[PDB]
Amino acid sequence: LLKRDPLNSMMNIPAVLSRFAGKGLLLSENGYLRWYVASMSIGAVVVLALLMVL
Amino acid sequence: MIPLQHGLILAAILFVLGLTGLVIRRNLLFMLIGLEIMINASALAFVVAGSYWGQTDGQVMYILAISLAAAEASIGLALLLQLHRRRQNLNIDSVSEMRG
Amino acid sequence: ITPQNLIALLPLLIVGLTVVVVMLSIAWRRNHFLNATLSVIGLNAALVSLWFVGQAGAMDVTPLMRVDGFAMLYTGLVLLASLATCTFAYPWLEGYNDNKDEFYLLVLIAALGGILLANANHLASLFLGIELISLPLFGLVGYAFRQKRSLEASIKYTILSAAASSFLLFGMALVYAQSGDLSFVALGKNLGDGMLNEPLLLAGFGLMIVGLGFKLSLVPFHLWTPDVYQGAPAPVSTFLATASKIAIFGVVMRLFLYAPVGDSEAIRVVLAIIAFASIIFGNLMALSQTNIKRLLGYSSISHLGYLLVALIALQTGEMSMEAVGVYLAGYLFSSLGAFGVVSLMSSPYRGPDADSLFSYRGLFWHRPILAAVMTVMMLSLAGIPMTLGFIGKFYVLAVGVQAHLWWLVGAVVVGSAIGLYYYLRVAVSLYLHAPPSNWQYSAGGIVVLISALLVLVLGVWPQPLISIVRLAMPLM
Amino acid sequence: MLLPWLILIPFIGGFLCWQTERFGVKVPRWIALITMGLTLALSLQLWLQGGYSLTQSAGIPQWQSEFDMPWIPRFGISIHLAIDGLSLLMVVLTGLLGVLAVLCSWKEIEKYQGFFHLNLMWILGGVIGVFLAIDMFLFFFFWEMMLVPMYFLIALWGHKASDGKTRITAATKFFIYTQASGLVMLIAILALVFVHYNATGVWTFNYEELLNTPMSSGVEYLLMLGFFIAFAVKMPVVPLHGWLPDAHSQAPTAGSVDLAGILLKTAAYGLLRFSLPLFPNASAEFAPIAMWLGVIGIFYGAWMAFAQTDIKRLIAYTSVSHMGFVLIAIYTGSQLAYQGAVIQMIAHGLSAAGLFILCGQLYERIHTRDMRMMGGLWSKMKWLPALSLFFAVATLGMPGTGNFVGEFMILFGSFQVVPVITVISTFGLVFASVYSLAMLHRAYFGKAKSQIASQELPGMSLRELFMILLLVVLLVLLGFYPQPILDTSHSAIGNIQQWFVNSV
Ligand SMILES: CCCCCCCCCCCCCCCCCC(=O)OC[C@H](COP(=O)(O)OCCN)OC(=O)CCCCCCCCCCCCCCCCC
Ligand SMILES: CCCCCCCCCCCCCCCCCC(=O)OC[C@H](COP(=O)(O)OCCN)OC(=O)CCCCCCCCCCCCCCCCC
Ligand SMILES: CCCCCCCCCCCCCCCCCC(=O)OC[C@H](COP(=O)(O)OCCN)OC(=O)CCCCCCCCCCCCCCCCC
Ligand SMILES: CCCCCCCCCCCCCCCCCCCC
Repeated sequence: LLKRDPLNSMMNIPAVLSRFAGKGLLLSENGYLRWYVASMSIGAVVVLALLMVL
Repeated sequence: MIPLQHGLILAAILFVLGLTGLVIRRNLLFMLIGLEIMINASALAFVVAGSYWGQTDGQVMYILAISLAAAEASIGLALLLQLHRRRQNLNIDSVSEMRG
Repeated sequence: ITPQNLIALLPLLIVGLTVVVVMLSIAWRRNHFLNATLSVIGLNAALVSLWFVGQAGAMDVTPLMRVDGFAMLYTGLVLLASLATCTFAYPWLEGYNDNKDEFYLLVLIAALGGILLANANHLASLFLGIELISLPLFGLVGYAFRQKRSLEASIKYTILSAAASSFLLFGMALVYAQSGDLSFVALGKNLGDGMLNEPLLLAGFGLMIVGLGFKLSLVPFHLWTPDVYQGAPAPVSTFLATASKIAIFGVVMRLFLYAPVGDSEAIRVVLAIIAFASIIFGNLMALSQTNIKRLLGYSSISHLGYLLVALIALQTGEMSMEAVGVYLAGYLFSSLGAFGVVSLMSSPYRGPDADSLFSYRGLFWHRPILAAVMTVMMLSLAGIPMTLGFIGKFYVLAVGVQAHLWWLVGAVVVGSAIGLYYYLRVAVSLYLHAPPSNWQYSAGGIVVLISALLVLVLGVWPQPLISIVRLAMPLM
Repeated sequence: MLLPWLILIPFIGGFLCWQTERFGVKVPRWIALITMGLTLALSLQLWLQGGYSLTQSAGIPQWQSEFDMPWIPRFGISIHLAIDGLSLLMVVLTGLLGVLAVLCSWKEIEKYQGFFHLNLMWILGGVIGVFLAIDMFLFFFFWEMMLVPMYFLIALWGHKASDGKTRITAATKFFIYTQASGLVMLIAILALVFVHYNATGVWTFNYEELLNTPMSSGVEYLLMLGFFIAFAVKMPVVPLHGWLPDAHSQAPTAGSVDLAGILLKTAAYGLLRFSLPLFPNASAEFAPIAMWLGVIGIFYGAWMAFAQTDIKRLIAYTSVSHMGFVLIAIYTGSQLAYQGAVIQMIAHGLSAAGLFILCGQLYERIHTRDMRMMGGLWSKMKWLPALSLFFAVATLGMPGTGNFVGEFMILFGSFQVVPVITVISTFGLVFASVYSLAMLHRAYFGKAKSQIASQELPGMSLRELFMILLLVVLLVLLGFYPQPILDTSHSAIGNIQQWFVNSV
């Protein structure tokens, strides 16, 4: 039951999570200038709202 | 007699209109037009702020803003001419080769 | 206006006179060698004249400008970045069939804007310095406009930087509407008794944060960075990543230092979220990158996140300014060497049609010393000890521990581990197996070798850099 | 005075090994042997002139030697070296293992052998620097600068039969584990320095001044936990162990890298020298967790060792089980168990060095590590199966070898402190016997299970045979006469024990 070293796999889990998160984040780098402007305006909205709620 | 808030709100309205025109348009020319709208709105806000305090600094910042607007309009229209020369269309979605 | 104030202005005057002289020399004849030499002579002269400005002292040359050792340190970093850019640009521009001389004029004018941002003490001077480093970068990013990727990067950077300039200008206008004074020290003066967090002041600072965080590649204003870095010419990528980031973060450092609204808790929390997201996202997006330009763009996002962590601890700590100075020296040398190795392997410019892929795999077996420099900078940007990048990481961790910024400290550790993965992947790919000849290319190799030796020496022995950064003090 | 040269001699020797690469391909091995022998003989000289057996516990700090030179005075950082009995035993072990590592890679005649020697001596000098530094930043600096040469030789000089992607993956896993844990330790160091500066008002990274740091209960726990996470990645403590079998399997074929970097136990030294005196109350509360992690390490490493078909992975998991014993020993607070842990560290270094050298030789002769492809090797080899039998007999803790002295002195002290954990650990010794006999039966006994095991194999060279026999003689002498080793480290162990039990 232990021959595959389960503790090593459970400690290897954060590497899998990092690879999945990086692959998911790289989808936003689609190369569209209009989406880049849209993301700038979205970030402006988020920053302004965060500054207003404190 | 004129509120400062009304001038600031008018500048904000023009700024968000320019931002909307920048985002929704696929043609690069209308993107440059929206950029001109946003920078003119910012210059108008500076004029309103300078006129409220009775200072020359608002008009000076207006002069600096329109100097920037002239330079950016020149450079952007040069780039648009280059795009129309190379690709024969002004679709900004086709200029999307670099990604990842 | 005093003549001692004229002595405080010498970097600005020397760079402007170099601009005029190089322009007139181009008007006489188009000589790449002579105009490039005149440009590097003017930049070297301004770097030398920083000593005379240091002997002049420290004073407020205008309601706009203020010069102290803080400003001279930032001026020196910007001038060194510009000199390295010109040195890398000459073997690059040797292959450029169009006019090779406008490059140096734009580089010099951008260095002038960097100097203004180094010395800026005023919203007008900050706006002017931002635009003066931006518009020549519009020209330089698309200097090879016939190349498809360079034209794409030029259009992207021009549109997005015009939008960010509009955001920054609108925020400045709202701040001036509240305050009635464009001086840095008066941004929050008319408030008091706990009424520091005025909503219009905070929203104006938020729009300025949007513009400057675009300029600093901070998440979520960061998506332009890999595309613009990949599409731009490699010396232009070097100049952007070093000079633009250093000058704008220096002026942001100064703005948050003297503005009384810099002690606002809301801006601190927003900048903490931005720094956290920048570190994590920039490290995570560079995991699976086979292109060194995009990888270095994501790396720049993470390193500016670390710098922002040092920025948040400004008011609570005391060693925050020194931390920013030491980190910026290490980052300048590291990014200079990295993008310089990329530049000399991308030199000469092969044309608008041929690919400009780096192909770092197996670099040691045909070009070994540059491979050694490249892996030294990979270790330095990873923050590994024996490198000055570690010394900067140690300073950032010290100011995060002293200010009890535990979330940002944990972000630094986790993003450091992810960075270790991708940086070590690049550094070991340099020594795997893969399937110039003038003195200017040798000068570029000299520049990257010198920067690598400096980062190694100040990794093992960091005390001189610490002492000379501590020598710089502002007019508090 | 002679400790700065103790760190500097390996660095200069590796630098000259790289520099005189132009004079020949077989040149740098002699330079490597010269500098490792010089470090070893200098350590033996300082041992012989130390007079540790006539030293009485007079509190902490108490060094045989110390040296301070200001390096970063802005933070109060200095090159601060020191040595006493325990650290001297560790550096003598480091010198002996470095000499064995140089002798192990003797026939590696490659174009870039000089750079491999430079990396090896950077590793050895870094291990010695960790063992000698008493400035916290400087100790952390050596702790992390051991990493880069080890990464580069695992990734580039590693096990050639496996693909380069596997070696790169193992190297990156090892680097990420140890460097992330080192950064956590750096965070703990910085927080401790800042807490002392807030309490008093002076910048210092000196270990002797940070000892008297008034902290609340819970901050001390967090500092101890950061130190323990670093020292538990490098110990290895489960579940932070898997880098160790993947790094051993992808280590270079000769076996020198196993000796130089891994088989020196700097994490146990760090727990004894830094975790217990700086945070004694926090270590006292943490002791049951560390003891049960040690028990889990013993049995899990034994079961993992039995399950392997690769010999090198089996030996790596054996190391995991033995260090579980050591981890139980360190947190007992018992002088007898501490001395047993010192003996166990030295005996584990010698025995695992012998096992890894013999496994590298066996792989050289049979070109496979798979135990289902070998059998009946007692009738095919002249010296290797019997020496492997000796080192597997020492591995299970047979009396007459130093491993028995270490394990049973640990168990005597632990039974004086924690009886149930001691009982479970002795059944772990039964498990050790089981996996050692399993490896002996699968490798050298029975019938040949393939074609390479049916052929007579060449006998070992005289250099490898003599270094294996030197390890055998040292292990037997440790088992039958461990008294000089105990008298060497009695004062330092006594001072650490007294500081640990007189503060709780
Ligand atoms: C993912 C990898 C990285 C690890 C995670 C990142 C680090 C996490 C650290 C969490 C720290 C939580 C602190 C909670 C209280 C903070 C506010 C407070 O009340 O502080 C009290 C005290 C300041 O008051 P003072 O009068 O100075 O007290 C002197 C006594 N020390 O404060 C102090 O005196 C200073 C307290 C410092 C505490 C130690 C911080 C570092 C500890 C080592 C690393 C974290 C633990 C190990 C790793 C966990 C698992 C990853
Ligand atoms: C016991 C708990 C308490 C103590 C905690 C101590 C924490 C520090 C010490 C332990 C660190 C554990 C790190 C585990 C992952 C190590 C890296 C690794 O395994 O990399 C290998 C893998 C690449 O190999 P492969 O599977 O072949 O992938 C092909 C790639 N296309 O790589 C990849 O696939 C990508 C790797 C990305 C970078 C590594 C992951 C970093 C994640 C954050 C680490 C910091 C700690 C966070 C908390 C961990 C859990 C407690
Ligand atoms: C992509 C992957 C990465 C991202 C996902 C994974 C998560 C990464 C982050 C993990 C770490 C999270 C933060 C851990 C530290 C929390 C600190 C904290 O809450 O401290 C509270 C308190 C502070 O002390 P306090 O009591 O306030 O002191 C003043 C008066 N005494 O503290 C105390 O009083 C002491 C509390 C001690 C217990 C808390 C720390 C647990 C650490 C767990 C790991 C280590 C476990 C032990 C070793 C295992 C084997 C190696
Ligand atoms: C830790 C600080 C930096 C240390 C130096 C890092 C490496 C620099 C380059 C030195 C020369 C490298 C030569 C590599 C040869 C590889 C041969 C492989 C053969 C299989």
